[PDB]
Amino acid sequence: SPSSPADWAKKLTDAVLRQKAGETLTAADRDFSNADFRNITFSKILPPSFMERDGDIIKGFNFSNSKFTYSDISHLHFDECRFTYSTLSDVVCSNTKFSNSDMNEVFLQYSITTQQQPSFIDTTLKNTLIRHKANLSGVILNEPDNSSPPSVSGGGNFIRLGDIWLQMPLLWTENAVDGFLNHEHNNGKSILMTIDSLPDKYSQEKVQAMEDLVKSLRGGRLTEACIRPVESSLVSVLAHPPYTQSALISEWLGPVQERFFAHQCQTYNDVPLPAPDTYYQQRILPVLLDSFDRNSAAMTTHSGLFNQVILHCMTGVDCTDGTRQKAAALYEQYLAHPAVSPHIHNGLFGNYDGSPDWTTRAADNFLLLSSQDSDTAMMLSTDTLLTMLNPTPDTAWDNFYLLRAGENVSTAQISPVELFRHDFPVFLAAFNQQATQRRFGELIDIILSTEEHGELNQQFLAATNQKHSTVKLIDDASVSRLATIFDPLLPEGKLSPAHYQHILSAYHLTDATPQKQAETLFCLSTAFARYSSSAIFGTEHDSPPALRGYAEALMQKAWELSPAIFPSSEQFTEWSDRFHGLHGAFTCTSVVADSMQRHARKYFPSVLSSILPLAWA
Repeated sequence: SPSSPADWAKKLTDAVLRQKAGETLTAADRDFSNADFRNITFSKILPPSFMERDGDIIKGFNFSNSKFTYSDISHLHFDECRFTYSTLSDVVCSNTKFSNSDMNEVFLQYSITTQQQPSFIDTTLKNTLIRHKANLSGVILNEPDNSSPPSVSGGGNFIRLGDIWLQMPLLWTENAVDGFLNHEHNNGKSILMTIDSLPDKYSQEKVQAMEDLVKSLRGGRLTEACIRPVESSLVSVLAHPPYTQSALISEWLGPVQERFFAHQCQTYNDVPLPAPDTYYQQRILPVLLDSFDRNSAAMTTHSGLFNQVILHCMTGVDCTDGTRQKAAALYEQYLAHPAVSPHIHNGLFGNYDGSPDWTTRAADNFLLLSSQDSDTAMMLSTDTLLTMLNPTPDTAWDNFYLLRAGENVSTAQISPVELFRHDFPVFLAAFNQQATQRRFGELIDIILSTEEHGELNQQFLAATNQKHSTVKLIDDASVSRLATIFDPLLPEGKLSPAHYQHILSAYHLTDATPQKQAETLFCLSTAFARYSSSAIFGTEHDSPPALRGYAEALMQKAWELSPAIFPSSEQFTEWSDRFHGLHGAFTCTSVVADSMQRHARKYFPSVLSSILPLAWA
């Protein structure tokens, strides 16, 4: 006795149902101390107004020392509330909002199943254990005491974020690194982003918390391979002030940033960078500038990467003016480099004086160096350079002035694609990939009825234009869409042969060989796996069913052809499962999609690059 949460749920319901009906609840009426809420799905016992944007709030309630555990307060918004001494461990709080509240001495280690990320506005979290991924842009920090780091049955030591406790791992496994540091693999959710989110004013409680973390890494062993998956994630946050002014963070970052750069010069010097989204534009471009700044040699001997980085800094819509200025500056270097000097001509380049005219994109503002003959060069304008980089169905190529070295050299006898060959590898890749993005483009239309589901027919194509998609297709209106779209494309489980017939022809290869045919639509499966995984159309624990159906359909119809190309009879079964839930329900299909593609780039990798959007490679 007394009774279950089923009691308190009903009690709460009315309290707010009346609170919203106008009644200014007595304090006694809204005192819910020691309230049992475990396994309560508030979504099922409150009106929808309480979990929508506009928002009905839960104001003035006192849940001091209460139990939510396996509870679900996702999308709810608590205001002027006291949780002090309450546990919230294993609570699914997808996008929950706590404001003007007292959440002190609470155990806020919410369920990993949480999607969005809880946020705390003008709320205190004194001596409380939180997961290292809350939105704390409105959190109140007060000088810490001493007390005791909780703890319980978990893992490693604790560090303070002001008066907030955060729990380190027991040991930096590859998985530890991922859940903690890799916000790029987890829709912007890492311990990095978390402590970086505090108001630009708590700037020593932060630098502190980083330094502390950084230590627990310095104290870990972390082979140059543990940190490779996150070189970017890390450098996205700590290669910026206020962290640039530690000594630790600054010193520890050193190698990591160098490794970052080098890796980029290898990967993207002969190859197009996916048109930078708003994060890349704000957190990566600055860093590449810094690295080019500190390595003036690279500006020339990685002309490929450099130019790209500049164009993008100066075209990106979300680029801090600082970036735009530093990028303009660094180009002035380049443009005065003795390797480049000769190619620049007053009355020809940029503003006819010797610099670019950054005021009009029609201006011949770029001079790329050849990767073979340092004395041959291409001059072209911001507009044409953007389209040659991330092309379009009908993007012209023959649209530049060749310089050697010496004035304009006549085209109309030069095959631009044989020019890109060794002189300008970037465009080769762009042109080459544009050809492969067209066939796969056809399939997208064969299955999303040209202009019916025309909204989704485009959402799908847009996702192929870089590694991470901010938009996700998992709801109720969204799950219905695709199950009505793929269901008929696969009568009773497998691959409708009248559709295997479509995709026979529309990849310019009906009859060839089962060994190649298997590899072909295997890749197509690792393509649709990627579609349904995290980082694209699903979150780390919720992948579109139908997209996993179509994906499983494809590798099943790859097993009958040449199963000898696969890894094992264990793997097909191991994978073909996953697409259905016999195997947990987390790390998404980001394992299936990642591993299937990994077993491609080895054993038969030529086919991976002909179907697989460049951005997903």
